[PDB]
Amino acid sequence: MSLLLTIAKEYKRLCQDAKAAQMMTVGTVSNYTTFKKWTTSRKEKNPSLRMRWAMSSKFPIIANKRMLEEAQIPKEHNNVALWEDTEDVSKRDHVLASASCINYWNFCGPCVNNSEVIKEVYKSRFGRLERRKEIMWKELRFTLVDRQRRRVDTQPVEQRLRTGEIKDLQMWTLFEDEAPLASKFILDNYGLVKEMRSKFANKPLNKEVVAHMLEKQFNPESRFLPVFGAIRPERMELIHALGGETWIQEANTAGISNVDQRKNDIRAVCRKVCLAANASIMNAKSKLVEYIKSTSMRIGETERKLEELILETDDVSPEVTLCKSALGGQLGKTLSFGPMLLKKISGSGVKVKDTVYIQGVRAVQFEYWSEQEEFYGEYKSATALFSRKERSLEWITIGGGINEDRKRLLAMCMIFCRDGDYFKDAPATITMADLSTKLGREIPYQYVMMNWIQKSEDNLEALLYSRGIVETNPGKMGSSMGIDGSKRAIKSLRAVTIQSGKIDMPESKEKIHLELSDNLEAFDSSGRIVATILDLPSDKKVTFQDVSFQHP
Amino acid sequence: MEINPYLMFLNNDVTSLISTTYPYTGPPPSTKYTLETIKRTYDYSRTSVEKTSKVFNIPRRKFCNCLEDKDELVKPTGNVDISSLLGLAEMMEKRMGEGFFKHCVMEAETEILKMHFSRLTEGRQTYDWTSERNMPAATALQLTVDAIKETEGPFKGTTMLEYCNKMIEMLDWKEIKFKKVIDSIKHDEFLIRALTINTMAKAIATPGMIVRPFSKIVETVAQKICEKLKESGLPVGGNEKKAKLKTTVTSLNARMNSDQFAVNITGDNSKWNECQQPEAYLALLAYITKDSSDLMKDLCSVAPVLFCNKFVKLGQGIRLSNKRKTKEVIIKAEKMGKYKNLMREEYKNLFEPLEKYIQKDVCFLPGGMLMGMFNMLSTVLGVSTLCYMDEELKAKGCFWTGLQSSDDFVLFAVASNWSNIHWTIRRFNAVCKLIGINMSLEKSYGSLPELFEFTSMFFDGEFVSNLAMELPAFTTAGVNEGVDFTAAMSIIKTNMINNSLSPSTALMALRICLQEFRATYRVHPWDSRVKGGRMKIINEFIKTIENKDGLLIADGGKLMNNISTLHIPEEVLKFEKMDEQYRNRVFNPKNPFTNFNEAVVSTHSFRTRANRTLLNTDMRAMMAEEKRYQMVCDMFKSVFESADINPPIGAMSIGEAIEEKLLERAKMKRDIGAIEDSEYEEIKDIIRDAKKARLESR
Amino acid sequence: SKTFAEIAEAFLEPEAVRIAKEAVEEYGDHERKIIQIGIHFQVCCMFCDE
Amino acid sequence: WSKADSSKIYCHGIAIRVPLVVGDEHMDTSLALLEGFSVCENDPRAPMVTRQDLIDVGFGQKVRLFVGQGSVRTFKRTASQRAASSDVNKNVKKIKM
Amino acid sequence: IFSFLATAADFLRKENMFNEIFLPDNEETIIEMKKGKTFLELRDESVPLPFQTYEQMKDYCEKFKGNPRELASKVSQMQSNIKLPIKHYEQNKFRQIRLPKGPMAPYTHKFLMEEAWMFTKISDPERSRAGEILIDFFKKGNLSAIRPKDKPLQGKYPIHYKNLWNQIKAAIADRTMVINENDHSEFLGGIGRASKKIPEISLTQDVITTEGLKQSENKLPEPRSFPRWFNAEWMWAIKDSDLTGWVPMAEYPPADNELEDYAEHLNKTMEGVLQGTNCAREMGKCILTVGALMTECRLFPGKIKVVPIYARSKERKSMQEGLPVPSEMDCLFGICVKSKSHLNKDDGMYTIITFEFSIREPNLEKHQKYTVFEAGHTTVREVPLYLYCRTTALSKIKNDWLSKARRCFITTMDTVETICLRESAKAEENLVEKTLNEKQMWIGKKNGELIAQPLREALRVQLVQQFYFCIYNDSQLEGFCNEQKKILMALEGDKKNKSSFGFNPEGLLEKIEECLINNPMCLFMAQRLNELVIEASKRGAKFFK
Amino acid sequence: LQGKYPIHYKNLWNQIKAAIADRTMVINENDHSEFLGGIGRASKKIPEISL
RNA sequence: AGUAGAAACAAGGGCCCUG
Repeated sequence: MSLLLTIAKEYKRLCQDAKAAQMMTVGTVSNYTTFKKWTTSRKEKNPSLRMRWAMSSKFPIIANKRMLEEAQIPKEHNNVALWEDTEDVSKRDHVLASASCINYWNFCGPCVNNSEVIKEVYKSRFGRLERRKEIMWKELRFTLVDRQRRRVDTQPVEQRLRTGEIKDLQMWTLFEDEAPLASKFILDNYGLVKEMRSKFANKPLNKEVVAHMLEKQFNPESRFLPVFGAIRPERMELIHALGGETWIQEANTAGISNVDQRKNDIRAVCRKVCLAANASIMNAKSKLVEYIKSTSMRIGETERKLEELILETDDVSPEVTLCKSALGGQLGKTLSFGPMLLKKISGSGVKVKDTVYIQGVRAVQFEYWSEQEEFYGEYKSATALFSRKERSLEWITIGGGINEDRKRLLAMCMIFCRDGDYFKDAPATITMADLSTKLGREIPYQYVMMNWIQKSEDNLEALLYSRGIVETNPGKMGSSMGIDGSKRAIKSLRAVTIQSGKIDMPESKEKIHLELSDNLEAFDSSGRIVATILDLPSDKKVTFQDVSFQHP
Repeated sequence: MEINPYLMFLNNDVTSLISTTYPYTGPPPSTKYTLETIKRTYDYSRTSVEKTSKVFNIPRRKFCNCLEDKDELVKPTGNVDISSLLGLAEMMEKRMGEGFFKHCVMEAETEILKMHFSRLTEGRQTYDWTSERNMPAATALQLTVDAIKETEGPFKGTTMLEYCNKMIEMLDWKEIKFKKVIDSIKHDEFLIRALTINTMAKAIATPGMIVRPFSKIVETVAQKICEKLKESGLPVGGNEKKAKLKTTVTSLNARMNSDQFAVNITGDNSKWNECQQPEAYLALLAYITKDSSDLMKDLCSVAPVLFCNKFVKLGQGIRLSNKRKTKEVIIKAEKMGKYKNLMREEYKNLFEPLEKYIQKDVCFLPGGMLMGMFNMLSTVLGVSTLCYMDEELKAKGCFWTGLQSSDDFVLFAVASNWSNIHWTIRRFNAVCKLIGINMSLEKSYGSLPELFEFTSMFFDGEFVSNLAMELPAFTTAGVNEGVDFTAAMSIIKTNMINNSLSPSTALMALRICLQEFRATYRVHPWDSRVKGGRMKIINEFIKTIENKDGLLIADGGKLMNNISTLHIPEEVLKFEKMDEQYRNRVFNPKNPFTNFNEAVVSTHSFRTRANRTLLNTDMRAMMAEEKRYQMVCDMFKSVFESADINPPIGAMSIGEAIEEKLLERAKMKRDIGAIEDSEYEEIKDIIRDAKKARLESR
Repeated sequence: SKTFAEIAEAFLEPEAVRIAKEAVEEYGDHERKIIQIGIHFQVCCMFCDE
Repeated sequence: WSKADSSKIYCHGIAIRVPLVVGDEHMDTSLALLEGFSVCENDPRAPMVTRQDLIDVGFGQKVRLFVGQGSVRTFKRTASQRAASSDVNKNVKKIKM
Repeated sequence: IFSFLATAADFLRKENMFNEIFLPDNEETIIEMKKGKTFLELRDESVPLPFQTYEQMKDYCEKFKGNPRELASKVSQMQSNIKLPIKHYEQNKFRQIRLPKGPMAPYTHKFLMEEAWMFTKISDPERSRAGEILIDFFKKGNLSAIRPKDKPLQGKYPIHYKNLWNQIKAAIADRTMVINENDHSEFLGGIGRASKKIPEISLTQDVITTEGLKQSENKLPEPRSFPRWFNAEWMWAIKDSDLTGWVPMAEYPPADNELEDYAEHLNKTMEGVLQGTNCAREMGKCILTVGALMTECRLFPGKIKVVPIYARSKERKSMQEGLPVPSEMDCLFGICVKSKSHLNKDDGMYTIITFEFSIREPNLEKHQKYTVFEAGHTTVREVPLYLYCRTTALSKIKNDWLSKARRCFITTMDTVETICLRESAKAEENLVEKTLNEKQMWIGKKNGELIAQPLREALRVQLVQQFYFCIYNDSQLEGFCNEQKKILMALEGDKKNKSSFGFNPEGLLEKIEECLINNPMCLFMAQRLNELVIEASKRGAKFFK
Repeated sequence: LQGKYPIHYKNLWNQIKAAIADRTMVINENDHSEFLGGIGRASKKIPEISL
């Protein structure tokens, strides 16, 4: 209205000037961002002291003028100063005032029809309060908690998105008249945009605040923290009130904002598609891509495409890694070897073939790296920091908490490095039927030994026996491991140190591109096999709910 | 009795009480310093070979590959043998892998090219080459782009590469204009003024705007390198370096043989900055950039040479006075030469050797480094030493590893006998002396395993959280009422999670913060008897408040927050109980005060008054330009309500967008809304006239 | 997003990325041009339209 | 189906996406037409319309339109968004024969 | 094609990659740094010595190959011409720290602690303001008796102080706490003793001759010997004050889980212990007096205001017998004034003046700063009086930090619960009350024996340590407390038979003894550190006698 | 609309639907039912001899 | 007078203003 005319007259006055005309005429609009910085540049060394010094003054708050006149806020309610006619030097459109004014405004000022909209603006914090109300606190105890420093997420979030996708969400939920050309995401996920739009349409609100709060709503805060017990976002948000190095506040938090069942379902679906698409020897990869694209799953209310979910997820698991590779998604520097986790701290190497006779004389080639190489490892409730050297396990330091898991970790690690005589002279039991070509595809020696150890405990005991056994010297009794994963013994496995306390997980914010072969062998710009289809559960039957496999 | 508080260290662990020593509960606390720095720098370089420049015609002492005066080598030496440095670089490349550095310089080039030239505003105070004063980055950037515009033509560039090529062209220009209450300067004065680096006593350097972007490029590549290395802790912080040290110790205790025995050494290098040379950095950056695109080779090489020709400004000069001290004269650095007689003997003796290097209010220094400039490149250079390994050590069964951050390191030596431990340590000291890196003998100490210190973190079986370091954090920032309390609680939460702060200490600090908050903002509880401004009106209208619980702390509230509710602002916990009148009034977006960070936006989120000292100073000419940009931004935001959050993009200029959007809005509101054809025609005519005027004027 | 290839993969299909990469390697020119050449190829493909 | 997500049809638990070419009483909004429009060769003769009037334009009719910030483009109400992946894959496979 | 191109241009413009650089035409395909004539001229001048052109340096570096034989030879030659010393402490022991020599360190804190005598008055909630409290105290008439004598017991500039005390009393009667500018206020406040700047253009050899002109002969501090009185202040500060509630603390919030109840019980116990001491009385006196003085200097600069030195407290709780519901109390340790606090810049300077009462004879060595004045008599029976009149100075930073001396509670609580939780975890049981009641913490020596008392009474010692760190903080104490850690680490090494070693400890001791000057705390702490190493030498090594 | 423990009830409802879909009335996971049954009373017990 | 440190303050700008 008349305001429009005021804006036009202002623009006219601006163009009548010479300098403003030049800066508007030249270049594009992005210059605005630049201009947004050359102005309002002022900081302060010690903010605390400045604030305390200022607050003593009669009028420490700049404020709007016309809004105060409109609201019939007088200068003095009752012998108490609130503001005085003046102009702030910098803004030139504001008048000094005092803090007392807020109290007056709070107690007798203008009242809006409804303020329940705040519950939508800060849905994260109200969710925090609602979750906290359902925690049954049991009992404080005292003990030396074992804490492992690992990266985690500290905000339960649904439909986690990237910065690029989110930016359109803010524009398409608040500022539609200035929305950019329709993107793929907005077209695909239109139920979410409609749902957000309805709540924040035809409402008196500071739009910028809502946009910033939606940014925080869709950001899972990842932090590198000490941790104990299960790993769930519901706990990490208040871990500070669950336990420290010396105390533990027991509490049952299982049934709040379940976020693990959807991750589990996604991994199960990826396993199912990866196992389906192994039939086509010649064109497994193309079948896999088509299979992924023509599938979807329901998240809460909305239905999302599996391809986008895989890109967003951060599950460093062999199932997801291959699928991310096929789509082209970049992923973390995290290896795998069966149901085990690995992370190369240092070292190098180069492939070197060696023969293994399976039975009598039956040569079978297997490749082994040739250099020193340190490796963090992680099996269930156990961890390690081993090192290899030229087809030999130099040492392994374990810091787990279970005997069975310790033995399994040690065995899979020994296999990883192709140490031991068995690799030179294969066990008598293993045959050529199982060696390779279960479905016409060769299976290298290491995965044969891995299957062997899983098949029977006796094979595992024999493998561990293959590593030399010595007598536990004095003092080192505590740092020793028997065959049953004992804390100490009289005789123990050679060069197998044991300690208490989980080995701290390393960290690296790197992204490596990795391809995959026709046989689903994920190469990563070098020989390493990050993942394969021969490190997944054999098979299992499941009834998936709220999923769409729209493929014949 | 004679009370002694240290006796608790006789029968109690020293780490579990080391926090008691830190006096972090109290307030913490020129030219002579700079001259001493210059003297020590010229002294460390042991050589006497001096060249003569042609550009400046000033003797240029050469601080590399000219070692002489091999007396008392224990002390700091700043001469460098490029051969050894390059050999160490080769050893690191070999260990890391083939072509380790190419991937890094690629990951830097991926950013340097697309980088916008406005990211120089987010930086420490930078010297201005027009007024000759330290100034925030943004104002200096605007000033130099206005000088460019006045000189030859508006800066069409929008990216870093264009900016760097424009600075390089600006070095060639004979004359440079720049706005002032509009002086012109010949090529030599601007050549000197670009390199000049000021100082701030926060000491710390303040490099010119000209150098800044190349410094960013070099720091970017050095960062991309350091992040990969496992023997550094500069980019990382807090937990990460603890985990690094713990994994290193496990590796050590496993690798060493039974005959062998480990040792530790807490080291604190000395004269880090004084002894680092940018010429070795130049050669090193050349070696790193041997296969990568020819583009990075030139760009990286600039900053080392610029630093190798840097001047250093002397500030505030000496002060003269009489006996009674009644009168007092002030004298600047430029005039020191004149009154050489009127100074103490020590000051004269220090000043006289540097007169030849000294230029007006500057001292040309052909080398050396200053604080904060090249932290990560020195970290790389120092990590090089830890890698070193030769046949002799392996023959004797000795090996040293460690973890270095800037000017602070930790060493883990291994051998089979003390006679060999000492020899190993001496070998390390030698290899570090070959590249300037020294070691302090007093602040540095060693011991048998499990007793070291690294960046104020003492280590034993456990790691005693300093707590003192985080004690200043338990203060009201002084932003606004809503922000302060929430930020304090979040700080307590972080200190609880990481520094293992106890629950009762957390509660006590929370209560201390609530009472200091109540005191600063002149608030107090409703039930108290205090009188004053806010409290009086609070009492006046308190009767209306039916539910006391929901009352906000600033508005006569009570504490409803604890250890289990530190991750939730009070405005949220109190929402249900709050009365509807108070609730709606507090959260009514039509607020004069509210200006726009895990916090709720209420009327309390105000902004402070602005300083007024400038009111008297004639710093107003700048205010005009700032006001011009402010107006343009203000009304572009008036039209487009999403200009700040989502960066604008397009091909139209600002004027054209305003023109078309305004016309379209006018048409939409004439179609249905309350506007008349006369009004619509008037608006459109106004727009046409304004456009014509804008185009015609310029 | 630390290398150009990721930025091209943000919108371009990875196949055209690999193609333009091999082409750049064969010519020996900077890889900064993976962005332009890939675009040139995708137009051609979507020109064909089968 | 549901009025919340008006862009899905559940046939025997199978999700069938409906294109967004025409609004409906519940789904009616600026979004329900976005797919229908596409960009074309610039023609300065076509008119410049409001975002809301997009609903009323004829099929196969050109129109100029301000988009985002500082962008004036030309939109033609004919849906031409074929699969890009398929064409590239097919053409690239031919290069290997 | 045009839709794809539009999307692509949006996704490029967003990343700042819509330029000729990434999207050049056929011709503009050669981007290169615009090498300028001067930049090359410089680069060819900054090259190392053996090389003379950037081309040679680049050609020598791009092909550099490793020759470990030569590198080892150079390393060994540098390892032979150095002879880095290694010194195992067990053989080369730590000589005792040397303290300077001279007169005793004198009292420097603004507000007297032990000596100061105070006047109490029943609390009035209505009249809670500073000036109002001072008026109420003055009206009873006990204050109006003071009539100092002309001759002071000691000190200098007496007449000025007497005049200003009279003017303060005159001020209150008029109920206007503004002092006029007279000779006495001018001299004490230094209103006009600020040197006037002289321009250099107006200078000449004749002017230099007329009035001496030479660079200021900086008068560095002088050395002062160990104070023998600090221990008395500590011992007195470790006793109750016949009252409680000295420092303001907030309320305790609700509770839901066992953890909060435990935190609130421990905090209640510690606060009860810590609110009764005398140090905490000084905490309150600093918080309140500096708050008032901060809010006066902010509002009325250019007016030499009068501010009281006061505090608020609460009489203890006896049994239900007698008068129940104990009352509150306003205490008046003394009065302060602040000369003009025109604090144009951060870390300013503003002289203040402090009058404070006493019933004790002044020591010459300790109370050198003050200028006492015998002031009649006082009831309790009758006792002589002594009016301690100082002329100190303050700044913004000292004000803000003193007003935040309440920090000591956090540190002391953390240390105590760091000991109690650790002791409780080793046994996996709630052992806090037993630890607090029983655990003995050595706190000194008496009669050549080692005194010990439970933790519950050594919290007071810790609190005094943190408070004094707040009070006497300076550069000296900073450097000292930063350089003494090495000695404590050596002590720990001695306790655990870890054969520590060092390169040059004598230099370390030199650095330490350099930063011990005219600050009582540093000197006292060093003397204690020496007595500690002595006492430990009986059960340990690495220290000489 | 008016409730104290919504999340557990809604999660148990989804669990019931997912179990019925599986053609088995059983529920394997026991987290929500346990909570909602134990709010009345659930705690440890100390032997008198250890007293 | 005093502070504190290895130099600065002990008001500064135009009869009027300000942190």
